[PDB]
Amino acid sequence: MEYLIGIQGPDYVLVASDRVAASNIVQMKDDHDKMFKMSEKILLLCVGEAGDTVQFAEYIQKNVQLYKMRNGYELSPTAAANFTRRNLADCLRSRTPYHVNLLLAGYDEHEGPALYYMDYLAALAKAPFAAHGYGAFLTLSILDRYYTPTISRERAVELLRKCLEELQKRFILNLPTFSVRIIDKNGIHDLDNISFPKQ
Amino acid sequence: MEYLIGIQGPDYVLVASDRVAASNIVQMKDDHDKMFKMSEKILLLCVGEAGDTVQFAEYIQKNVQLYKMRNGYELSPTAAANFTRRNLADCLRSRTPYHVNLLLAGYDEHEGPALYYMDYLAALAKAPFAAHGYGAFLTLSILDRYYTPTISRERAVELLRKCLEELQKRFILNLPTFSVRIIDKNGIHDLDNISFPKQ
Amino acid sequence: TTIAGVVYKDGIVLGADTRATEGMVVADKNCSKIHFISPNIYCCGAGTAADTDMTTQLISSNLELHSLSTGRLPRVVTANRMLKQMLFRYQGYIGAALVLGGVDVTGPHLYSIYPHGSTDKLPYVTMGSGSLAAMAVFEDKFRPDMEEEEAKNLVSEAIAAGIFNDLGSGSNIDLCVISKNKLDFLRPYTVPNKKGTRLGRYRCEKGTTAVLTEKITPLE
Amino acid sequence: RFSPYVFNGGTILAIAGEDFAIVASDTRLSEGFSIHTRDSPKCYKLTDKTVIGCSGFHGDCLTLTKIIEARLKMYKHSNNKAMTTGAIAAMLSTILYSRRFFPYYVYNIIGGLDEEGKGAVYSFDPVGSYQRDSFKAGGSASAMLQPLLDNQVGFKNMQNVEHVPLSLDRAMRLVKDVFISAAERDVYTGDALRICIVTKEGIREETVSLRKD
Amino acid sequence: SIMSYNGGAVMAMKGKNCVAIAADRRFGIQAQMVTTDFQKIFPMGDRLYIGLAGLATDVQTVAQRLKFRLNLYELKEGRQIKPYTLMSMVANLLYEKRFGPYYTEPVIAGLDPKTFKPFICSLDLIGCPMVTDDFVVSGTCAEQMYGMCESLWEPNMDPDHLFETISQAMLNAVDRDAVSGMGVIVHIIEKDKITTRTLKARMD
Amino acid sequence: TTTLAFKFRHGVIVAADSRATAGAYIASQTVKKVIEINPYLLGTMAGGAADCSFWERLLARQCRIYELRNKERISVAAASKLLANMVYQYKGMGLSMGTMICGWDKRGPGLYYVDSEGNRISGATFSVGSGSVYAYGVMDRGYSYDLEVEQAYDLARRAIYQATYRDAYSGGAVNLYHVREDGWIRVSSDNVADLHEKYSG
Amino acid sequence: TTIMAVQFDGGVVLGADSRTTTGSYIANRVTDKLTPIHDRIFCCRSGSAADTQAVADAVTYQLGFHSIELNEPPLVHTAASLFKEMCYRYREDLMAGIIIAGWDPQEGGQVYSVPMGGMMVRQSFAIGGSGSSYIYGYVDATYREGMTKEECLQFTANALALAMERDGSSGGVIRLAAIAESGVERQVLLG
Amino acid sequence: TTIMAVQFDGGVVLGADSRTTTGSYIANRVTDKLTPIHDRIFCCRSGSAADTQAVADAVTYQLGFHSIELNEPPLVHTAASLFKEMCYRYREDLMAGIIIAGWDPQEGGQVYSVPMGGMMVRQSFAIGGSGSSYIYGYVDATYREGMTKEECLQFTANALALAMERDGSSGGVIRLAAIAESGVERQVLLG
Amino acid sequence: TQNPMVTGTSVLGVKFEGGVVIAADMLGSYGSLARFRNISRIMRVNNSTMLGASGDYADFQYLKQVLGQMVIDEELLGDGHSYSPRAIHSWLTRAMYSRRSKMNPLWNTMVIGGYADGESFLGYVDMLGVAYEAPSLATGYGAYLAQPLLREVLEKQPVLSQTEARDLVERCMRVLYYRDARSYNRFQIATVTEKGVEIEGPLSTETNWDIAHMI
Amino acid sequence: TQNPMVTGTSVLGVKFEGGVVIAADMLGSYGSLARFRNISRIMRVNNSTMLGASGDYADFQYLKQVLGQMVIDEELLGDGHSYSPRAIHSWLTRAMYSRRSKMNPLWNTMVIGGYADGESFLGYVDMLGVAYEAPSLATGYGAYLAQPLLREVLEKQPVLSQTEARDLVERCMRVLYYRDARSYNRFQIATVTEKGVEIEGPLSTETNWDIAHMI
Repeated sequence: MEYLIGIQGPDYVLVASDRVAASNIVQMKDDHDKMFKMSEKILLLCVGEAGDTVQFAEYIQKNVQLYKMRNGYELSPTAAANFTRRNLADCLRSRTPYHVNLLLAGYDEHEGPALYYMDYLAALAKAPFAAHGYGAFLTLSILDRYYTPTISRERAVELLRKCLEELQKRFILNLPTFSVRIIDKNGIHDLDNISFPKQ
Repeated sequence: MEYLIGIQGPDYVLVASDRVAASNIVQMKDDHDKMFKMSEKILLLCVGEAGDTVQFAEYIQKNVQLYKMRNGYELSPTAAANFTRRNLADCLRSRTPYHVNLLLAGYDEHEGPALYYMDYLAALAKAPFAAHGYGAFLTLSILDRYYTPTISRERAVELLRKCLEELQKRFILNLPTFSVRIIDKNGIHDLDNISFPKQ
Repeated sequence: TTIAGVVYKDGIVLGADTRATEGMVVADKNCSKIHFISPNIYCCGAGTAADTDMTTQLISSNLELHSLSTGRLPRVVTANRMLKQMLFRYQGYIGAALVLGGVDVTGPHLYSIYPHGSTDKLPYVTMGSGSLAAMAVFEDKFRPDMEEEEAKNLVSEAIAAGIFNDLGSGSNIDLCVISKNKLDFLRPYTVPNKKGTRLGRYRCEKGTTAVLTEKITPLE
Repeated sequence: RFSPYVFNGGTILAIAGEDFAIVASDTRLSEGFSIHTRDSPKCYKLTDKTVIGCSGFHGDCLTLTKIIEARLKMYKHSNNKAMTTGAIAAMLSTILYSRRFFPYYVYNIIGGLDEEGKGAVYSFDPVGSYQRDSFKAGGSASAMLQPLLDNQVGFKNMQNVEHVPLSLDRAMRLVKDVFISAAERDVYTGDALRICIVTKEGIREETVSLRKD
Repeated sequence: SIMSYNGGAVMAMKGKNCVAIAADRRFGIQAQMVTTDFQKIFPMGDRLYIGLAGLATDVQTVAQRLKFRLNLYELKEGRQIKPYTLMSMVANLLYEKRFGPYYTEPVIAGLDPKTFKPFICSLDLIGCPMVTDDFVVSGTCAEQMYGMCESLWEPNMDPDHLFETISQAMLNAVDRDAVSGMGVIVHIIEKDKITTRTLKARMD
Repeated sequence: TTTLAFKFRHGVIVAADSRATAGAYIASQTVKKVIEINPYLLGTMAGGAADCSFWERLLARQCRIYELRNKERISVAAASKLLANMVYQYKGMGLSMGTMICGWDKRGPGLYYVDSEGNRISGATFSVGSGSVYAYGVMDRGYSYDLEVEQAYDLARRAIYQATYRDAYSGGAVNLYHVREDGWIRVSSDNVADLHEKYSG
Repeated sequence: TTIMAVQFDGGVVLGADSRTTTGSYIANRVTDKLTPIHDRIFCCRSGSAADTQAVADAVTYQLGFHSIELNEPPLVHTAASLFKEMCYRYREDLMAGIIIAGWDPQEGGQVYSVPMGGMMVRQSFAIGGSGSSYIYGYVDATYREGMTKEECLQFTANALALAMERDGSSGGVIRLAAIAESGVERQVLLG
Repeated sequence: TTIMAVQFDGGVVLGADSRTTTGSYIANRVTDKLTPIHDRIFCCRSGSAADTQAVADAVTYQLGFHSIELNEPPLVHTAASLFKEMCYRYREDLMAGIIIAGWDPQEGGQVYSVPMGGMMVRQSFAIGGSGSSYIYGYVDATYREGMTKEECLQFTANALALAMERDGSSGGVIRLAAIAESGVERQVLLG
Repeated sequence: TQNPMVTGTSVLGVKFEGGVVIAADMLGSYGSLARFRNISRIMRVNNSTMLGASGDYADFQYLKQVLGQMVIDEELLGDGHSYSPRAIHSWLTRAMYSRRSKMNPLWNTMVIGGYADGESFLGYVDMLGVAYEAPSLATGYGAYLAQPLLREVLEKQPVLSQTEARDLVERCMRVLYYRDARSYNRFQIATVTEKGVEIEGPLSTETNWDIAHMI
Repeated sequence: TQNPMVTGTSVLGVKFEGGVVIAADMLGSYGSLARFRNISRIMRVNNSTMLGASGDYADFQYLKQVLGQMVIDEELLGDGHSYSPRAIHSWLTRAMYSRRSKMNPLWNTMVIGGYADGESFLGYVDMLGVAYEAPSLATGYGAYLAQPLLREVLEKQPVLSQTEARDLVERCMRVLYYRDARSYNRFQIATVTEKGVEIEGPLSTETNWDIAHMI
C-alpha cells in the first residue's frame, strides 16, 4: 500500500519512502517516518502490518548496535542483511509469523555501496533497483527505461523526480510528500523533502 | 468511492462532483463527467456500479424527454424525482437489481429550487444538503457547521471550497478536479472547474 | 399456544387459549383461536397465525359455496378433504396446525391436521406448543361416552395445564360446544389470572410537556 | 455438537436511596419453554451491608457466588476487617476479566451502603466493566424497566416538577408497580417478588406474589 | 436485521371519545442520519390515519399502493371506508407477497365514520390483524414502548391527559433507543377537530 | 463513541461523549470515557469497555512503581510504549482498543495514539471513535496552534456536538479536560440538549 | 413402523403396528396403517405420512374409475402398476414404502412390494418399515411353503410382535386382515 | 462382521464369521475373529481392526502379568474390567465391539458385553457386529433356559448362518469354540 | 463425551411425609434400538441418600465407581460422620461444572433423593451444572408429561403420605409408556425412609386399549 | 436420479465363435442389506440382441418398459426389418447422453450383446454416455477383477469356441463370489447364437475353503 524505492549508484545509494500513516479512510499522520538508522552506514526500510513493522525492525535495530559496542567495529551491509533473513525464516513456521517487506541500503569500505531486497517470505536478492507496494508496478518500468549503471547522483534525483510524477498521475492514493536520504563514503546525508503542487 | 455534494440555496441549487474513472489501481480517465442534463431545469448525478450507472440513468434521460415532446410542457422536479424512485422499487425484487446512488437537483417556476436524495434501496428524501461516497463522512459536518438557510450564491462557492480542502487533506484517494454547476431561474449555468495545487 | 378437543356421548367440545407472542414478548392478551367454518363445524388454529387465518377463511368460503349450491348441511369429511389436499400442494410451506371438529348426519367427527397434509381421526387430540402438557391430562382422565359437564370440566382442566406451562396465556379459557342441535361459544369461560392493582400515583399534569408547534383543523 | 451456554431468564432491580438500598428480583427459573421451579431468588446477602444479584446462565451464577464468598474470608483474616461496598466491585472486576476468553454469562448488580451511610449501586457487564449509578435494572426485562424509572426517579422529560429525593415508602411502591407491569409483557418474569432492603439497622426481606402463568 | 436498517417507532393509543397516534422524525442509514422530516403517518380519509414503520422502501411503497386501492374503493361506492374494512384491505395487500414480503408493520388508528367509536389495530409483516382496546406499538424499540404504556394507561381519558400520556411514553422510550429520535410528531383527532403537535425532544 | 485530542501552545485539550450502547440498545448516558491515570497523565476509552478499563489501570499500576524506584515521573513516550507492548502479545486473539495518551513532559506537551492492532504514532491532532470522522472536519477548519484558551474550549465543545448530531452511537454529555504544565484540570461537563438551545439560538 | 404381508393358498394375510411418531414423541397412538382401495385389494403404507396418504387417494380415484368402465373386478397387478407410475415419476419428492396385496379371481392371492426407489416385484412374503430389519433373520427361518390361513395369522402375529418388542418406531397394537374369495376379515389383537 | 456368545451349564460357546472387508472389497477371506487371552478366557472383537488388535495385546499383557503374581487363575470378570478401563478412557478414539466370555472356577461360564460406548454388563447370551441387527428377532424367540452343550453349538450355528445368509459384511466360514472346565474345543464349520 | 451411545430416559421423584420416592425404568436403548432390556439405573448410596440418573449409561458407571469409593473412604474412618444428601448434591455439581469447562462434559441428568435429620431432600443436577431443589422432579420428556401431573396435586395438597405418593408415581409411569418412544414396561421403585434405602423389584404397568375399537 | 436405492453389481460378457455370452447374478441389494434375493437382470430383446445392466434397478425397469415397446412397434409393421444390435447400441447412447444433459441421469451401466449377419457384437454403455466396443466387457468391480482374466486368454488365443467361453465365465463368476461384498451365489447365463436368445436357469458356483485350516 505504501511505497519504497531503491536507486543504486556507482558510489551511492538513493532511497526514498512516503510519509502516510492512514487508517482505512482517514489519514491520521502526514509526516510519518519509515527510515531506521541501523548504523552509521546502513539504513532500513520497513513495509507491512500494523504492529509487525515496529516490533521486528526495532528488534534488528537494537541487535546490530550490540555488535558495534561489543566487538569495537561495525557490521558489513552484506552480513547485516543476511542476519535479517535468518530471523524471518526461523520465526516463520511458528504461531507468530511476521508479515513485513524490507529493503536494505548500505555502504562498505571494501565493497562499496550495496542494495538488498526482502520478501515477506524471507528471500534475499541483490538488485540495481527495487520497490514495494502497489505503486511498485507503475513506477519501476520508468526506472527500467532510463537506468544507467554509471549515473551521477544529480541525475538520479532527477530520475527519482520522473519516477514520482507518474505516481502522482495514475495512482488512486494521495501520497503528497516523500522523504529522501542518500548514503555515501561520508555517511547518511539527509536530502530535502519532496512535495507536489498538483494543479 | 466517488463524491457528490448538494448545497441548496434560497433560489439556487449548487451541485458538484469529481472527474475520476479509476480501475482498481490506475486512473484511466481524469476528465470524466457524471452530470446528466435531464431537462432545461433538472440535472442528475449518478454513483454506483460499472454498467448500472450508464444503463439506468440514460433510461431515465430518454424518458423525461419523451414527456416534453408529447405533452408540450416540462415535468416538475418533484414529479421527475418521484418517477425515478418508482423504477428502482419495481426492478428490485427481480433477477436484475440496479445498484446506483442518486441525487436530483431541479428548479420549479412555482415551487422554487429543490433537492432530492436517493439510496440504492429507493428511499426518497428532501434535504437542505446531501452527499455520497466515502468522502461524504469527512465533509458534511463542515457543511453542517456553516450552513444558513438564507445564504448567497457567492458564499456557497466559498463554503464549497472549504468543503473540498479537507477532502484534499485527510482522505486517502487523490481526487484532483471537481466540476461545478449551478441552477437558477434562467437555467443551468456552468461555473468554472475547481482544481487543487496541493503543495 | 394450547388447543385441544374431545368427543363426548353427544358432541364435541373444543378448547383454546388467548395469547399470541412475538419472540418472547406477549403481543396479545386476548386472541381468538377458534374459527368459524359452518353452522355445525368449527376449527382451532395453531402455528403461524396469518397462515391459519387465511386458510380457514378460504375453505369456509368454499363450503358456503358448496352447501348453498347443494341445499343441505355440510359434512366434516368434506372439510377434511379440502384442507389436506390444499396443504399437500404447498409442500408444507404454509405452517398450519388445525383441529377440525363438527357434527354431521353420521355423528360427531374430530380430526387433527399437520402442515404437510397428514390427517388423523381421533377421539381426543392436542396441538400447539403446550400440547404435551394438555395430552397428559387426557390420558390420565379420559373415559368413553362422558356427559356434558363432565367433558367441559376435562377440557378446561387440560387447557389450564398448558397455561401454567410456558407459552401459556393471559388466560381466558375458550370453549365451543357443538351438539346435534344446540351450539355454544364461550369466550370468558374461566379467568384464573388477574393483573394486580397499581399502588402508585402517576398524576399526569396538564402542561408538563413542551410543545414546539400546534395546529388546529376543524371538521364537520 | 455440545454447546456450553443456555439462557435462564431473570430480572434484577436496584435503587440507591439517600440512606438505604433496595434490591429486588423474581424467583422464576426457566429454560426454553419449561419452568424448572417457582422458588429461586437471585438475592445474596454477602455482608451485613452488601447484597449482590446474579442473572443469566444459572450454572455460572452458582459458581461465581461461591468464589466471592470464599474471598470475603480471605480478605478478613488477612486484614482483620470486612470489605466495603466499593472494594467488592473492584475485586469482582478482576475476577470477571480473569476468564476474558471464556466469559461468564452473568449480569451483575451490587447494591449496598458505602462508608458514609449512603446508597450505592454498581452495575456490571459479563467482561468486567463497571460504574456507580443511582438505579439500574438488569436481566431479561431490562428494556421494560429503564424508561419508566427515568420518568419517576430521574425526572427526565418532565416540566415544572421539583426534584424531591425519593423516600423509603415511595420507593417501595415504585418497585411493586414495575414488576406487575413487567410480568404482563415478559414471559421470563413472575411467580413471586423477593425484595431486600439494606439500611443501617440490618437487612429486611419481603415477598410479594405475582401472576402464576 | 432488515427491520433495523432505518429504525422507527409508531404508537397508537385509545382514549374515551378520541384516539391518538405518534411517530418519530429521524430518517437514516444504519448509523448515519439523513434528515429529520420523514413522514411516517399518512391520512387515509378524514378522522382515520395510518402509521408505518420498518424498511423505508416499503413505507413509501405500501402507502402508495394502499392509496391506489382506496380511491378506487371510494368512487365505486359513495360512502367512505370503515376502519374494519381498511384492516381487511391492508391484510390482503401484505399476504399477496407471502414469500416476497414487504418489510413494514402498519398501525391503523381512527374513528367510526358514523358514530364516535375509536379503533386501533396493528399487523405483522405478512398480514396478521390484531385489535386491542388500550394501545398498539410497532417499530424497532418495541420493548421500551410496552414498559411505558402498561404503567401509564388509564381506561377513560379526556384529550388533555391522553396527549400527556402518549407524550411521556414516546419521549422516555425513544431516548432509550439509539437508531430512533430527532423529533416526535403527535396527531390527536376527535369528532370535532384534528390537532397536530410536535414535541421538544433530544436532537442527539 | 467519539473522542478527540489536540495540543497547542497552552497544553492539550481532551474531550469525549458519554454514551455507551449495546447493539441498538443504549446502556447508559453517564459513561466517563476519559480515564484519569495519574495527576499528570490522562487516557481515553474508544472501542471495548473493559479492554480500555483494564489495561490502562494496569499501566497506572506500572507508572507508580517506576516513580518509586527512580524518584522521578515517567515520560509520555515511555508510558505509550509500555502500553503498546502489553497489547501486542495478545495480537489476533480479539482485543479492541484505540485509546490515546496525554500529558505534560520535560520535552513539553505529549500526545500519542495506541491501537490494539499495534499502531503507536505521535501527532498534533487526533479524533477516535465511531463518529470520529465527523469531528475531523469541524476541528481542522478551526484549528490553529496559536489559539486562545477560551477559544480552544469552544472549538472542542463544538466538535463533539456536531459529531453527536450526525452519529447515532454518540450523545449524552460532553466532558472537557485541560492538561496544564503542572497537571491536568477538569474544565466542565455540559449536556448536549443544553448546547442545542445555545448553538441554534 | 412395521408392515407385513404373507400369501397362502386361498388369499393373503396383512398386518401392521400403529405408533405414528415424530422425533421421540408418539403423535398418534392407534393408526390404520392399512388402507382399502377396492373390495379385494389393500395396501399397507410406510415412510412419510402425508406423502403416502396423497398417493393412496389418487390410486383409489384412478383404479376405482377404471373398473367401472370395464365392468370387471380389477387385477391386483393392475393396482401395483399404478403405484409404480407415481413413485418412479415423482421420485426425489416422496418417501413411500407401499406394499400391495389382495385376492384376484384370475390369479388368487398376490403380494407386491414397491420400496422407496420405485421398482415393483412379486414376492411370497414381504416385510417393510423401519422395524423390519430386526425380523429378517426370523422370517426366513420360520417360513414354510404350503401354509393354511390359520397358520399365517399365527405367523404374522409372532413376526410383528418381535419387531414390536420394544423398537421405538414400533409397538402399540396389532391390526390384522385376511383377504380371500369369500370376504375380508379384519381384527385387532392385544394381549 | 457378526459375533456370538452363549453360556450354558458347563461353560460358554463362541462363534463368528470371517470376511474382513474394506469398502465393498473383501481384504481377508478367512479370519480369526476370536482371540485367546488366557487358557480359559476368549474374546471376540468387532469394529475397527487396528484398534481391537492393539487393545487385545495390552489386556493379554496386563492380565497375563497379573495372574502370575497371585499364583491363581484369573477371573472372567477381572478380564472384562480391563477392557472397560481402556474403552471408556480412550473413547472418541476407538471403535471396539468386544464381547468377553470364558469359564472360571469360582463362577462357571460367564458372558460380558462391552459395546462401542464403554459400559460393561453380564448377559446370558450376547450378539454383536454389523450383521447382528438381523437376527435379534430370531435369537430371543429361539433361546430357552437350560440348554446342553450340543444344543448351544446347534443354536449358534443356525443363528450365525442367518446373519451370514448374504449380508455384505458377513459370511465366509463359521469358527466355533467351546470353553469348559476340561478344555477348549475349537472347530471350523463349512457345508 | 461428544456422542452419547447408550442412553436412558425419564426419571421421576417426589417427596412425601418422611421420605422421598424415585422411580425409573430398566432400558438401555441405542438410538432407536433397545439393545439392553435389563439394567439398573438407580444407585443406593449408603443409608440416607440415593441416586438415579438419565443420559449416557457408560458415564453413569463411572460416577457409580467414584461415589462408591468415597462412601467407603469415610466409613473406614469411623468418626461418627457421613455424607448428608445435600453434601452429595454439592460435590456432584462441582464435578459437572469442572467437567464442562474443559469442553468434555458428562452426558447425564441426575436426581438425588435423600432423607436425613427428619428432613426430606430432592435435588436436580444438569449436564451444564444447573442445580436446584424442588418438591417434585422429572427429567427428559417427563418434564413435559409427568411434571404437570406432579405440580397439579402438590398445589391442591402440599403434603402427601407414602401411599398417596406411591400411587401417584405409578399413574405417571403409566402415562410415559403411552407416548414416550424410549419407554419400557418394566420399572423399579426406590424409596428412602428413616429405616433406610429400599428398592422394589421389576414392577410393570396396566394399560388400556379400549379406544382401538373406535375408528 | 440423484440417489440409487436398489442397485445391482458386475455383469460379464465375452464373444466366441458365432455368438456372445453374458452372465450376471440375481441380487437386489439396498446398501449393505440384500433385500431382494430373486430378480432377473438380463432382458431378452427379440431374436438377435440382448441386454444386461447394472446400477439402479428401478431405472432398469423403465428401460425394460421402453425397449419392450419399440420392438413391438416395428414387428406390427411386418416390413421385413428389425433392429440390429448396433442400432440398439446407437439409440441407447443418445438416450443416456440426453438424460445427463438435463442433470437428471439414469444410474445404470449397460452391456449389449448381439449376433446378426454372422457377426458377433458386444457393446458398452455408461451412465455418462461413454460407449465403445470390445471383445470382452466387465462392469463395476468386475472391471478390476474378471477383466484381467478376460484379456489374458484373448491375447494368447484370439478366438474361442462356445465351450471354452462358457467355462471361462464360470471361472470369473466364481472369483467375484470370493471378494465382492455384493455378490450372490445364484446366477444365470444368457447366450445368443444363430438359433436365437437362450437364457439358462439359476446356476450356482463351487467354492474352495481349504485355506481356512491354515493359521
